[PDB]
Amino acid sequence: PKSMQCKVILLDGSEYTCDVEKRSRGQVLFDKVCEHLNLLEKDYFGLTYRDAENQKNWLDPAKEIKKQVRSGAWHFSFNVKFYPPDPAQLSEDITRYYLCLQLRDDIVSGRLPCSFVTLALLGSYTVQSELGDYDPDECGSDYISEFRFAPNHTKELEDKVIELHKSHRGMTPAEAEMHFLENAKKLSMYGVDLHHAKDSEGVEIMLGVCASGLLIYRDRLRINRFAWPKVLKISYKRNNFYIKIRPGEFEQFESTIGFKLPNHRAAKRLWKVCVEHHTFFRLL
Ligand SMILES: COCC(=O)Nc1ccccc1
Repeated sequence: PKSMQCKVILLDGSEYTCDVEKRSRGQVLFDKVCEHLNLLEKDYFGLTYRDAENQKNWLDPAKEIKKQVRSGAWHFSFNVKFYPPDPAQLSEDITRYYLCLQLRDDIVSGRLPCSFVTLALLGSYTVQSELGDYDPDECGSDYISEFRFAPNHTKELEDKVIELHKSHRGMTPAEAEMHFLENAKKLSMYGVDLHHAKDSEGVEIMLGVCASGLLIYRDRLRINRFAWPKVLKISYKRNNFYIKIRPGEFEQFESTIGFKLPNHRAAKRLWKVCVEHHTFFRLL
């Protein structure tokens, strides 16, 4: 029974290696990674792989691994797939821990924009969680943390992390992680999966896919928001992505909004993430 070596980048940046039968479905590998991580609330998470074109794709747990990675290496990342709107409602601290690690990468990467003060506050909770109570013995007037807090680090940001860290004395790791999440969850790009697209006139837009629904970022003076309930139907054909929007009360007919994606694979990928978000956040 022939087995393929899988390499998974975990949210702490370490590498997990395991083997699965070469005809294995994605769920088989995912179950192994989640067991390794002692993760029970698995529904929020998934594995990604970098495709031929080099884009992030979700590994479909229901399909053969080989029919997804195709010509590529069996290399994956472990990631948050569905960002919970209220992390306080997750049943386990370890779930909230993996969500914090994902969000720290969201922030450092610049996928999750954040004010100076929120960067310093989130950083202060990470330090409290990981080192515990503020100790002046480590932190002199020239201190720079090993922790990556932001896309661009400044001495003034390092100083503000320390100032707030001092205020958190006696906070446990679970308590600091929950405070991290109460702040992170309010950020306007929290849990927003962004896709480049063109509108029906060819104007460059971004489509964001989140728990609540669909966002169309046009010019920042107008952002169109479609709550999942207002979305009747989702579809792709060629390089196009279509959404059907319900008639307001007393209107005879749904409206159609069409978008042009870079290529057919980018259209299918947006369609599948919308279907999965719609299903997940209809049930949650
Ligand atoms: C405070 O809400 C921020 C937001 O963008 N909400 C939303 C996003 C997509 C559809 C409907 C609502």
